[PDB]
Amino acid sequence: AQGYAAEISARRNAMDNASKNAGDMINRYSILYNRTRQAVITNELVDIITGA
Amino acid sequence: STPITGKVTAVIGAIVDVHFEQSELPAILNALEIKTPQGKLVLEVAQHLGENTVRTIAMDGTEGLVRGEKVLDTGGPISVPVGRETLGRIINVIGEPIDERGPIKSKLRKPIHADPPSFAEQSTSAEILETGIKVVDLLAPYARGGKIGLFGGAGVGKTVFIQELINNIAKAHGGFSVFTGVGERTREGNDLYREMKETGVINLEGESKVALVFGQMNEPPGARARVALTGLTIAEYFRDEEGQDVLLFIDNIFRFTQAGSEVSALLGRIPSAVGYQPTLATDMGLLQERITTTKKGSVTSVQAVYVPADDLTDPAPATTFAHLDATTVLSRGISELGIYPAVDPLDSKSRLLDAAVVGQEHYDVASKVQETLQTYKSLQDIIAILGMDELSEQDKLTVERARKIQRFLSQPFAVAEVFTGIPGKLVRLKDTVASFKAVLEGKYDNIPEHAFYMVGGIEDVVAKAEKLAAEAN
Amino acid sequence: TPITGKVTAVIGAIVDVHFEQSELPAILNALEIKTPQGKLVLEVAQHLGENTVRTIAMDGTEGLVRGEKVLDTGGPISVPVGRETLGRIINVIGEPIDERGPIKSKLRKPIHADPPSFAEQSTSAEILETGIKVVDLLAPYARGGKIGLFGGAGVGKTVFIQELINNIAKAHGGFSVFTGVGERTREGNDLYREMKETGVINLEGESKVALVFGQMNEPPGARARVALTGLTIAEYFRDEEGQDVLLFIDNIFRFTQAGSEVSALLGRIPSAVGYQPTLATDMGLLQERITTTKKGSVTSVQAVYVPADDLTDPAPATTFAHLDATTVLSRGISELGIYPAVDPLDSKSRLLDAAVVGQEHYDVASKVQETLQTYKSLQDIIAILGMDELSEQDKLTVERARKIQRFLSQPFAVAEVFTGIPGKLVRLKDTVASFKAVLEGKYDNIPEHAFYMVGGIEDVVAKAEKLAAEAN
Amino acid sequence: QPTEVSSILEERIKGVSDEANLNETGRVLAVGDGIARVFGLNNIQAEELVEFSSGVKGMALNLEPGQVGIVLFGSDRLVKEGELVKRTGNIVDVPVGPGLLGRVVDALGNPIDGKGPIDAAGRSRAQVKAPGILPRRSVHEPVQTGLKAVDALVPIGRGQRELIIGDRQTGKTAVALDTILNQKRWNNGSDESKKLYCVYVAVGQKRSTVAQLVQTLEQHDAMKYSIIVAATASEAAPLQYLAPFTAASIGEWFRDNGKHALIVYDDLSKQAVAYRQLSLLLRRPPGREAYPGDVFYLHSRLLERAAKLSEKEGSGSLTALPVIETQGGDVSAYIPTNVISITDGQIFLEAELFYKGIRPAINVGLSVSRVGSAAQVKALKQVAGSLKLFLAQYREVAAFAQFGSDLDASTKQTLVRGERLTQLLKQNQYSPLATEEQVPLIYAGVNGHLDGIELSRIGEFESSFLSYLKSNHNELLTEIREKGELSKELLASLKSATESFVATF
Ligand SMILES: Nc1ncnc2c1ncn2[C@@H]1O[C@H](COP(=O)(O)OP(=O)(O)O)[C@@H](O)[C@H]1O
Ligand SMILES: Nc1ncnc2c1ncn2[C@@H]1O[C@H](COP(=O)(O)OP(=O)(O)O)[C@@H](O)[C@H]1O
Ligand SMILES: Nc1ncnc2c1ncn2[C@@H]1O[C@H](COP(=O)(O)OP(=O)(O)O)[C@@H](O)[C@H]1O
Ligand SMILES: [Mg+2]
Ligand SMILES: [Mg+2]
Ligand SMILES: [Mg+2]
Repeated sequence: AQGYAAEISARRNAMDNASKNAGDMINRYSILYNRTRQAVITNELVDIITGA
Repeated sequence: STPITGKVTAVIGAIVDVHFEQSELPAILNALEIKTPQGKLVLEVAQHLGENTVRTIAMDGTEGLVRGEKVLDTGGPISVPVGRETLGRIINVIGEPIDERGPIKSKLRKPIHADPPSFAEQSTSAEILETGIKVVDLLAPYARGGKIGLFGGAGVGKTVFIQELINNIAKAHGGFSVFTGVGERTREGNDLYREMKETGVINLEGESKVALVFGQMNEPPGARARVALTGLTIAEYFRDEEGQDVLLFIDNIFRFTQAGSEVSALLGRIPSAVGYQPTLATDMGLLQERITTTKKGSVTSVQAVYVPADDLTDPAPATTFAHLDATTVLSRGISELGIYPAVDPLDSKSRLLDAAVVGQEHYDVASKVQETLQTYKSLQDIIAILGMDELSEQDKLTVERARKIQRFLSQPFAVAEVFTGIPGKLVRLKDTVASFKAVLEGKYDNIPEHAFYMVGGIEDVVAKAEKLAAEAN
Repeated sequence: TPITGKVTAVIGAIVDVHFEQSELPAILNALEIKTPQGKLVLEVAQHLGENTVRTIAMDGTEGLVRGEKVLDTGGPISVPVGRETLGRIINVIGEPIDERGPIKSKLRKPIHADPPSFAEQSTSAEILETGIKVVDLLAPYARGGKIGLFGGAGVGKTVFIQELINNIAKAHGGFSVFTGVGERTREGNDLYREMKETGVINLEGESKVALVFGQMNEPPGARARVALTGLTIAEYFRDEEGQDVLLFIDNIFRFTQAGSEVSALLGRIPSAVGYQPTLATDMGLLQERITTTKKGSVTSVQAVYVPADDLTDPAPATTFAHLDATTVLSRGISELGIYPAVDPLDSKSRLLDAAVVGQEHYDVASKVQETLQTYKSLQDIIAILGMDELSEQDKLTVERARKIQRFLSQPFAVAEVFTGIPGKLVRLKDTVASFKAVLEGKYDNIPEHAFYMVGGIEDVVAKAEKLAAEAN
Repeated sequence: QPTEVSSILEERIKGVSDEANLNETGRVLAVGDGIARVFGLNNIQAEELVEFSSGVKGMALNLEPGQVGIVLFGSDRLVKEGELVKRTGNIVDVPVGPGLLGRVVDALGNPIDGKGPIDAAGRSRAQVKAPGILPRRSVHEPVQTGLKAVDALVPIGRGQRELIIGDRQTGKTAVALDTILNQKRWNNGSDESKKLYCVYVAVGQKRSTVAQLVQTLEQHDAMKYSIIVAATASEAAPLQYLAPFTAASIGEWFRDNGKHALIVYDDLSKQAVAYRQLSLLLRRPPGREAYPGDVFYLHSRLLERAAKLSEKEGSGSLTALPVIETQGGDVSAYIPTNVISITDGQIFLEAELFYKGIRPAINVGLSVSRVGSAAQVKALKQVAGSLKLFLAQYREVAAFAQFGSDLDASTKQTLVRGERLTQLLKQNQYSPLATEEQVPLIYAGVNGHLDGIELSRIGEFESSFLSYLKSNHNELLTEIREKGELSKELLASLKSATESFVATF
């Protein structure tokens, strides 16, 4: 019974660690996503002021 | 006075260049009517090219454009018919009715572009609008004279929601309405007109209450870009001279800004403001600012915002997010569950949703229902991953009541009988609040959740409960 | 009276020539200029007006003065064609790159000809046993069709081309033509030496391959038009000779790159991401001039260099739709250890049919794709959530997919010095049987490293036995 | 500076100050890259067909005062500077009629199949305006494409513009061809109301690909009612740009004659690219992603032509099936967003489901059908409502299927039903299924009869079920095909048949 309790407590801890990893990965990749989508705006700016 | 005329020198797709004589050069945003064999074509100036030449955008199909043809100026922007006679008739951006039912003998004729109301005329709206839909009457009440936004993607039911709004408002309010079809599909347009005819709002042999300013996407980009301001002109003419509350319905503001960027692409219009259109701020503010609750009347602008795969990074949806005051997002996921209205109870906020404006009881009921549904989707994940039995009894009661309320959100539309077959239910805001309070109070917890589904009032709830009890056994 | 013109403007690889007569040379005409170091050929691109036209330089505009005499041939650029070109290096202008004398070709066909009509389209679904596991399994190659080798920089595109040449051209039987479009001259020299050693090229006798080199050192016009020259060689071999042509076009993306090159200085408005506006059309005629007709067949084997490994780039993206068999050499698998790097998903061919490769082959290919897709979907799950924190069935599918990915690696004879393992070949039936047995779980206990750098299932079991013996 | 220089450029480079009567004639000042600039042609119309001295046709898109911009209908080799040009006096047209069926034609209507000449009942303008707002009818007649998923959750009706948007090599043209093959069930009959004539556009498509497509159509005897409008990438960009409009006129001929036609706009991105090339060469102001200005207007003018005519107009219907190729699945680009905003429906073929073997991999989560159940068989609508509900539930619970943890019994049942239905909607290439066949499997799946059957054996279950229904319960299939509605007795008989079959596996 205590082994089950410790196993599920460690499961909660490991899934909390995985949740933190997902959170910081999502934060950095959302910064990257914003950077890339803004780079699309820079690219459309440059090709409009060059072509037109 | 001699008519002001010139000769066409260039036609680049939808862009036509016309040369005028000395002192014959007109102003921008004017009308350059050219007698075409395929009806009548008129061009609107965008910029002066010098050498007595004007760069214009075709307001109608550019078939048959020849350099040197005699194009006569109308002395200003192409005046569209404005008045009570315009009700029940589809009017395009060029003022030539596409219903072959005779010319609109309007009281007056106003240009599309006009000076927006002054800063003093601007005011806030704090009056409840009865729309006949329970969920949006309670959780996100409409504002009489405000700017409403009907967010939603594809297959979510925006245009049908707009036409249901027009039908319910016309039934429950005698004020005239206008529906501008910016970027409106022709098949969707025929559906809209058939629904208007069958709902009684448009009466061919009598008096109507809605005028269509259909855009007809297959016309050149200028028509799509200017049908919105044409419908806005209709709305302000109805507001000022008649002195009555009117209902402006934008078909798709996203299509309007797309057409603005498009017509920018045809012309020079080096995009600087947002990236795809440098003028976008100018004409966007000129349009939105013109819907204002002036001292003559109030214009409620219900615009539909289409977000493609939640493209919130683009400035275009954010610009519309800045204009409006109360949102009615129509997320598809809710419609996939069975509640075809698809309006999200927690994401459709209202500026005037406060005890001081909508009422203490109304605000309390709306807030409690929103909290119950928020707990519903908060515990839905654990219910799915674990089950229902382990959930606490208080949370069990809350989730059951939230399921009942969510079924209650779906309401029959008088405009949806051609697809559902269920007669529409025109509910009242007070009736909606009373029914929601009674359901949330637990007096009808024993009633199955299917009873609240696809019904109107609580009497309809118990009627469907009896019907489903009979069907089951 | 020969047509004579005078050079007016020289802008890098773009030369402007004016003709003092109403007889203006047509587009794509060959304009030769007598230079002190030899002869410079110019191909007309546009008629700018005022009796002046814009040309593309076949050779570097070295010492080009304004007013230099220009002579118009009268037709497009003509290169030697026939059996004489076999075993000989062919330049873009047709002059023999090799120093083995001139070419005594009976005819000199122009490099600009109309593509075969829709009526003369003899489509077929014939298989091609190349000998590589992954391509023979997932994207079977079509005999007489068009062949793609998409990949980035340093992914084995040239190595794959050389391996395919070694595997097929030796046993091809029919004629073939290798066309180097904008590739390194050192690689071309290595390929020439290798095919000389293997007997494909016989200087003193009969050679089954004709070499056309438009190497990446050459000016942009030469890079653009060497594909056309090699295509003309292949077309003549297919039509007149009536033989199955094994066209090996190397770095076909260089054709579009040179089109964008000349387009910037031609006054054309740049297209998306700076490419030439006419990319689609010109590559359309170039690629549609390769097709299987009634007279014969041209089995074009093209390698596409995708810029920045971005498959959404317009040139590779449109080459995807303008090509039958696709073999994407993703860098993410190239650096993963499986340097064959054939991504098992986007590498698709029209031969993937139950009535073409057989029902068993189709089922095997679908199942291996399913396993690898499960692996890709659960990549993050293994990454940060945890491999052990997974269901038994999902874990088994992931293990099977990893074993399959390791098995996809195959040593190449041309890459023997690279991988360090002899380049054994595997037959299509052997690959199908081995992968069917693997999918059944008969080799689950065998470690994943046994499938590394092996051929058939016999190689797998031999490697497993040797690793068990050495590890104990 | 007492005398500043302010001039920039003028299209006039030769001072003549005499010569006249160039209203109908002209001289090519500049020509290249498939386009030409000609001074003269004063009385020429916008994109009016113009004949060159060398025989190559042209189109007058750019009409600047200095010269008229002409795009050539082929290579620029035959045309030189200063060559005489003459007006054809008419716009571009295309032969139309019932004789187009059974023939493969060029974008200009020329028969490229090589099996003789072309016989057409008449000639119609290539650039025909879309039908008016009033002469339209609500889309209510369904188009039976044959694949279970598209027929059920994203149905297509006659006169409905449904976009098949997908990544490369995802099967968009495969879905189109499967629809064409399914149409042979009624195209071989006698009632023209149920007959759905088919036309196909091949713009930016390989000539070898077109040959393979027409060979496949001939193998299934579906080429007789199919018209192949091929504008290969080898042909000039104006030809590729004009092919969809000519095929739209071809379909409009059937639409105005009271017949039902189905047009598939394959590779609309290729047409967009060709128009971009034409505009950039013509020095027109470029727009977003360097695309031309009037590209959304082009797509709207092309697509709104296809619709369902009213009864007074013959009750004809032209069904549009546009196909575009996304770049890496990016639906946020100019052409994808435009085409999605134009067409009523957007069928989503994403490569991720194809790699999962859904095949044709219809992303029901993103696929949208605005017409919906309105233009659908009543029995098909009945099964498809429950099917869509169950797929929505599976999609919102699909994450736990990947997790595979200790889930709730109801959630496990919903996941099992959803995965069984996804395996059920999987079909094979060139294997259409009629509604009489499709409805029983959807009903069995939504009723929970597929829960016992293993996922790997769903295809065998399907094949054996069609065999059993075509052998034993043939009257049920005939009733479903004829009536089109599942009555209470019909539903009970079908459920009994499904129970017996699942008992016998
Ligand atoms: N509340 C509703 N009741 C019945 N049918 C609806 C409802 N909402 C949407 N629909 C159906 O869904 C389709 C959506 O069409 P439309 O609203 O024009 O496009 P979008 O959903 O993209 O705004 C309509 O054809 C309509 O039949
Ligand atoms: N089977 C293999 N084993 C080991 N290394 C390989 C193998 N195939 C290719 N390589 C490596 O990949 C490189 C080939 O890069 P490549 O994709 O041809 O670049 P590019 O396409 O720019 O010519 C070679 O330098 C070689 O070292
Ligand atoms: N039901 C199906 N079963 C198996 N494969 C399919 C199915 N539907 C489509 N495909 C695959 O899709 C491919 C067709 O893609 P296609 O539409 O030609 O893409 P593109 O038009 O971009 O070239 C074929 O190679 C075929 O293998
Ligand atoms: Mg809509
Ligand atoms: Mg290379
Ligand atoms: Mg296709």
